[PDB]
Amino acid sequence: DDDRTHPIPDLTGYITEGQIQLSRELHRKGIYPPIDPLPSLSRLMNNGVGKGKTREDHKQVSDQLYSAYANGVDIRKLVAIIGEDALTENDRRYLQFADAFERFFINQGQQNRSIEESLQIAWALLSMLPQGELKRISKDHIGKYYGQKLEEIWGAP
Amino acid sequence: DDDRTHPIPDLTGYITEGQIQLSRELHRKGIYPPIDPLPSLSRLMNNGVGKGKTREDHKQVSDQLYSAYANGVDIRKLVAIIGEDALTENDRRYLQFADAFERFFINQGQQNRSIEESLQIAWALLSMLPQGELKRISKDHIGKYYGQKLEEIWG
Amino acid sequence: MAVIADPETAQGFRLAGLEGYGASSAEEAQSLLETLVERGGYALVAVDEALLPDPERAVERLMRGRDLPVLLPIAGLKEAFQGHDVEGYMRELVRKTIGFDIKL
Amino acid sequence: VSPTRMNLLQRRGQLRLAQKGVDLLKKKRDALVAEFFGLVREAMEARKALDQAAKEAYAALLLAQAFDGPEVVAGAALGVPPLEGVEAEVENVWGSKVPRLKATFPDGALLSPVGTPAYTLEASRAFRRYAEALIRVANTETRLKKIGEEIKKTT
Amino acid sequence: PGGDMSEPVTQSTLRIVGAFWRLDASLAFRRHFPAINWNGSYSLFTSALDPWYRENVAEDYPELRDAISELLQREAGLQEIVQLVGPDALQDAERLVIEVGRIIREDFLQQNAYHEVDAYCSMKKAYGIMKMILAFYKEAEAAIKRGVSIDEILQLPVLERIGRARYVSEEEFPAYFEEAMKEIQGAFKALA
Amino acid sequence: PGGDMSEPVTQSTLRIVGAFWRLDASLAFRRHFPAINWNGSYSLFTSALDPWYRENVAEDYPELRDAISELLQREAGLQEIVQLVGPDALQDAERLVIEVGRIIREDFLQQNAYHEVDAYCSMKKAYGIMKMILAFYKEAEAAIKRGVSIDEILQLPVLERIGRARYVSEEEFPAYFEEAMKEIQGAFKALA
Amino acid sequence: PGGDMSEPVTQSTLRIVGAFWRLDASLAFRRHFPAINWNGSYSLFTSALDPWYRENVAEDYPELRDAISELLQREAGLQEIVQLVGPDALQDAERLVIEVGRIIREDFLQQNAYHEVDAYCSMKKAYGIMKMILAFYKEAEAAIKRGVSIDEILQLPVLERIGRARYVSEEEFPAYFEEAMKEIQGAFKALA
Repeated sequence: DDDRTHPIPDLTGYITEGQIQLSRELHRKGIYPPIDPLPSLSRLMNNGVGKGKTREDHKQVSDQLYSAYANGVDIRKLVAIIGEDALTENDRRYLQFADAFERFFINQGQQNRSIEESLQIAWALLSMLPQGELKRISKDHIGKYYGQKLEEIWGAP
Repeated sequence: DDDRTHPIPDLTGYITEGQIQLSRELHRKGIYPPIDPLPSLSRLMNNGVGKGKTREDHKQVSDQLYSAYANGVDIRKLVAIIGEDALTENDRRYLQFADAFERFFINQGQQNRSIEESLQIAWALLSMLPQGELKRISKDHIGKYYGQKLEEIWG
Repeated sequence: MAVIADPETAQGFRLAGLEGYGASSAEEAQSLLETLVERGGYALVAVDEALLPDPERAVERLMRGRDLPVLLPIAGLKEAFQGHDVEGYMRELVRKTIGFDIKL
Repeated sequence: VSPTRMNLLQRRGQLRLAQKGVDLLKKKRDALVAEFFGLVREAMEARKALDQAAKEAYAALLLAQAFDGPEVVAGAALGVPPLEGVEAEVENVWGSKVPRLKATFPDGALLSPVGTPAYTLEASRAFRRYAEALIRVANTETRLKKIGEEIKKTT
Repeated sequence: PGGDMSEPVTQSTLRIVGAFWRLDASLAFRRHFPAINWNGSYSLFTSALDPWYRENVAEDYPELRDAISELLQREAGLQEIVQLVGPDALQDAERLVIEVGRIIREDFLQQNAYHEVDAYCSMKKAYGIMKMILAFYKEAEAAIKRGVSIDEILQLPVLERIGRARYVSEEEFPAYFEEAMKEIQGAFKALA
Repeated sequence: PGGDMSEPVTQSTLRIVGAFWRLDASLAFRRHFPAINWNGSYSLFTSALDPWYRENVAEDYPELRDAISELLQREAGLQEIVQLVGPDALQDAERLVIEVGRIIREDFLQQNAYHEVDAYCSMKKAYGIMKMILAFYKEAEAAIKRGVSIDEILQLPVLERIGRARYVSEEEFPAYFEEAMKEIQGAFKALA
Repeated sequence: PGGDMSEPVTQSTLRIVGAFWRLDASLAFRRHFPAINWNGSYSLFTSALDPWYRENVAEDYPELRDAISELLQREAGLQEIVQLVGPDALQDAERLVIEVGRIIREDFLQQNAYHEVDAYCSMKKAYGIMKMILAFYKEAEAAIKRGVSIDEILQLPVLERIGRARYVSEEEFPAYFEEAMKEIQGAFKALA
């Protein structure tokens, strides 16, 4: 009954390392796969990502994406009350970032994406934010990857 | 404990052909009989009403009264949040409709109202709303019966 | 729009085409103010701060359902030369607006 | 509330809804405070400009009354036409209606523009500048107060 | 028993059926039948029937159905704010979504089983109603960007044309649909 | 299971333990470690350890600890105004409390378990840190009583002497403490 | 157990009894004894005893009883508004009702079982107190319609006569009642 306190979800959480949660709200809007990034968690991420086993900018990019989407989903709720004009500029950038994220990153359809393509899309989505707003990412990766347009994935949404 | 989910009312509702449910809140205000119209139900209503049995406009008037009273009860919860002074006039119309309904239609005492008197009172109560709000009633019945005021009946 | 102040400046305020009344005491001021507001057409009323610092609460009974008369406290002729710091007045505005009494 | 599992789940959902609404209202309050503290500075600037205008207007009035005489100044005052109740056009702040005054008055159309007196017309110009300065303070202060009760309601 | 959906049989039926139509007592109280709880219902046969719908009804019917579902989801999302601050506190572009959702709920989903004409509804009639509602929504969102207040948009006479399309007979609907679409075109262009 | 403290296990444990170090993830989100809650934790061995404390550490230590506790408490009474009005708009008499409590949270409460010298702190080191923080607060309040701006106080060179006290060696600490005491005594009554 | 009125013993009792006097712990906390909750209690013998009341107490006793019941109901209705909006946001036509409800709650319903005199109360004394309270209410409403502020009415000295009335012995009451009745009218006519 979507009840996370039910015994089957509860006893599974004591033995397994995190969970991936599908969202019904994303499913009704036409997004597939409806994986909700906010309540999802992988507890062994830190020992698998990094230099020598994937690209070295993985962890900070993931943290920045999570932190930006968390602000976007709340700014989108505040818009319905206070209107779009009352926001500042960067709040409007976050509001557009959340919509672009849901349109391109999550809604991949039946495509097969390698890790490099996913990281390229992630860095293209972060490019719509101004430089220096990306607090979580170090300068070395920002100078190396920031600035690509989103028109590459726009040819196949 | 006024619990509708108790096994005895549950099975009685599953077996029988309707129920008449009294309300304690209406009884507290002095309304007799304190019949609550929303939880009540009559499954065999469709057989004994209509043209040639009671009158042609009975079925639609009942549904319109149900919808209007439901809207009034809904507004009664929003006024408890923001107050009546912030309401629009349309919502105040429904609120006053509910207040007049509970005091003039349900509250009848020991008198014996005929069916025609009850329908006349019901049409006198629907006239407090704009003519465009009656979506459930055909325009022929509206053109025939709509128009009376409530004060024209009493004395 | 009309103003209420000392009789010395009433002629000067009528010199600009405005409506001007003179007053010399507090109860005279409040009675004159209620006679001012009980009739319409008077969008703005100016009352000197030396005689009635807070006019919208002295007469609040007559406009609580009608925000048409805009009352305003103004500095008098004496204060125009002897000086007055607007910071205290703005702190008082912070007081009867939000009331935390914290501002620098 | 009848104790069932479904009712327990519904109440647990309602708790989350209230907890999210609290944070949303806090964000709205912060957004309102941001404009309030920006408007208070402009109110202060308007007040000090009003004081500056009042100083020179009152000095001119005193000097004109002292040297030209009181009777000639009074006659020049009676030689002016009165201003009407200029329009208080509506204005929207944060979803609420406020009046906005208009500074337009028939300058130059006032009778007796030039003639014998010398110190009275300068005082008239100073006083009409003072009158122009006053309405700006009025227009800013009313919006300041109207933001204030919105802060109070959100809190 | 007592409407408790956590019953062993109800949970046992949940895991072996391809569709699930959950009824609500709240909608039944206000005589809003068939009283289907849109939030807690689902159907797993939607994705497999698309080639039939594209052949027998229209080439763009799934797009209209997805648009209607998206609008209903948006209406459901904003209802958590209405219970917090009231309906009038919302912006105009969101009041439009609320009113369109209410229009859909009172016009398309509701059906009377004892009416002479409303008891049966073919697929093309529902397709016409959905197209009409979506066209009205597009014109209404066009009107908002032109500065038109929403308090007058709902006063247009085309809503009553939309409001009573249920009771039009199947042999009269093909002319009514083309009349109402022309009215929809005319009203909003003459609006501003 | 979900952070609920009404479980039978935690209720049974609470009845018998002498100390209760509650963790919370709100401070872990800020990378503030150790992330214990200092308004939810309690200890019952404080009143019995005082005779050992005033003999082995210093005479004023039981009296000094209450100063740190009250200083941390006073900001919890200022949390109802900071989310409404920005920190810079506060009066200086409250800005002082906010800043000294902040430096307490960021130098005394926090600790780096991975560092070479911060992973272990003897008791006299902590006592010197609390004494030095009280000296800072008392002299800053005395300067504030003379009508000075609090901005010049925040720019004082002794503030970085406050941050660096964590990373001094255990053998090297006393001379650093004496020098910091001299500098903080020189700073505030040199400023008029 | 635990004040739960849904237990089997309470529910089996309510089906048989003709009267139900419900106690409340909230009234007992603030020492408002006898702590009878007047909203949840009921009696089924009120209608049958009216002819006895009409000739053994007074011919208008049920009218006074109903007039006080409506005042209590209106006060309970306004108790949904006042607690979160503010008592001064109401109009005086409702603040008067609030104050009269407070007077009824504290001066009539309350009774001390351990006092020398208050432990026993005849019917005629209660009727006199009821008459005094209703007369005060009507005069206060007339004075409000004269445009007087409510605070000059709450500060009126005649209110203390009603508060001390229930401590007047059964012997003194027939003389106290006439003087209080004259004083109420005199004070409300002498008022502006």
